[PDB]
Amino acid sequence: MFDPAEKYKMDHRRRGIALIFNHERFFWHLTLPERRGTCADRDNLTRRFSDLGFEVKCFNDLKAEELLLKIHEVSTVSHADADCFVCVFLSHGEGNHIYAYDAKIEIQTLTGLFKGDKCHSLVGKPKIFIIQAARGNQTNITEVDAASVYTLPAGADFLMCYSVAEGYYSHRETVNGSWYIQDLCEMLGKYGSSLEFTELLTLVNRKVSQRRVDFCKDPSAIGKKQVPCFASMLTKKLHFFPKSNENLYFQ
Amino acid sequence: MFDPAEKYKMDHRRRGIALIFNHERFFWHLTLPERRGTCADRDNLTRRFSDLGFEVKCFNDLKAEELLLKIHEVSTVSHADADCFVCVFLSHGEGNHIYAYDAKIEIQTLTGLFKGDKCHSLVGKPKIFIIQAARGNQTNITEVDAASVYTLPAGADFLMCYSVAEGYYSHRETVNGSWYIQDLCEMLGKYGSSLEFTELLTLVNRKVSQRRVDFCKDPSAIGKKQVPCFASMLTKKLHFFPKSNENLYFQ
Ligand SMILES: Oc1cc(F)ccc1CNc1ncccc1-c1ncon1
Repeated sequence: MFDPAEKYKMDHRRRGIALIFNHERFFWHLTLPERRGTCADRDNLTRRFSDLGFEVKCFNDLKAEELLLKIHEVSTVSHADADCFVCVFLSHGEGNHIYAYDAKIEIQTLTGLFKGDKCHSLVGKPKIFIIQAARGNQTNITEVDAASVYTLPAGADFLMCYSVAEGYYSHRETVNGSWYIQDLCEMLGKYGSSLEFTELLTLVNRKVSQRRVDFCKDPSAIGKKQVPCFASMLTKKLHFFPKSNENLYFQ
Repeated sequence: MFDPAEKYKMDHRRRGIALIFNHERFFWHLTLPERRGTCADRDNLTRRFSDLGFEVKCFNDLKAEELLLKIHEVSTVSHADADCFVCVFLSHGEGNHIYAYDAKIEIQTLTGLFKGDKCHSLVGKPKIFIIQAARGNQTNITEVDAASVYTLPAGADFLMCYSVAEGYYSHRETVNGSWYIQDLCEMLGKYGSSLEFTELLTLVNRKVSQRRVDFCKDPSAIGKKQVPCFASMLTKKLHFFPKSNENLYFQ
């Protein structure tokens, strides 16, 4: 009885945790610029994921040790009564690495903690990473960084979501925030609770790709297009239909 | 007039070309094993893509020069009257590279030929690469290779499809062919003409991930799971609905 329209079971007591690691400033001796606007991204994400039933937990400018402890903590707690897990990185990156305040961390070792073997309570549930990271170039200006972070897959039932692909450029407005996150959050608002999540990510691909980069206040930022992507190792359709929270304990 | 259910326009005169580069043997001084079964993959793909309206063009054991000429030829011909383009690689690979008969070729330079700038007749149309490549390990046996090929994105309106992700293993039956292709072709048969293509690729992720690797005739092949993935830079829903070929010239 194989079913072409099979959906992840999204009828657990709680939706699950959304981690947001939010990096604005960095240790001097890394020579990485401030990410003015990242707080807009953090607040906009916090709102949109809250309205889909997520317990949102943000962390600002953690050092590598603090970050690994927080994410390892979340990996070893039980998700048995949760639909899924979301983890978001708003920082700089290079290749396999995201930047904490003080050093780079290997993306594989963060996704590794939620692989079937290591986190039994999430086996067969979606694990979604969203990554707004690129190379630190060094009122509301638009700053532009080169793509730097490999569009890695992870394991079964992971969905890796990337602001920007190889050869393209990632944009951050210093008040309104990152183009990717603005359009992700807009689509979550309008369509989170109806559309299959990859159909939604495809709309974000259209929205960001269609943003015009022909008439810019900085000449050198012209023709620097932005195309995001996602790498899906998902095995079923993924929906965030409103949960039935009437006369039930969801804490 | 922004539309959450927007579809690629798939109402051109012809569907388009499906290239299949099929590699069974290799130059001695590469020390890569025969890929016994690859011909089953080629024939099964040829059939399934034909039934979706593709002009299928296969090429066996091309040297690097012959391959680059054939794919460059196809890039510079007009696709103006075509829905889309498909290109399939059945070979060995490593990192950014696929193997021709005699040497490795950079995947980026093959996808590069169909980027908007370089191939005007395919701009805003889906460009779909399918890659059944892994590391040459060195009646119907199941041979098993380690994942080796980076799950790269390309540019806007590309869909990169990979047999296997980092840390997993790719399987080929020597008569029935590659697990990935068997399940891709089965799903194309049942659902090609109805399902959105990424929904279908997700079914292939389930089918291949669910294949059991616990009781194997070779002991050392046990616990070697296979998870494929796709990297979507698509901007719209993609369907291969049957084309209206009644009283119309489609050659
Ligand atoms: O997406 C990219 C973004 C860039 F800025 C540069 C290069 C790539 C494409 N490369 C990869 N894509 C997927 C998984 C792994 C890799 C990879 N590359 C080297 O080692 N592993």
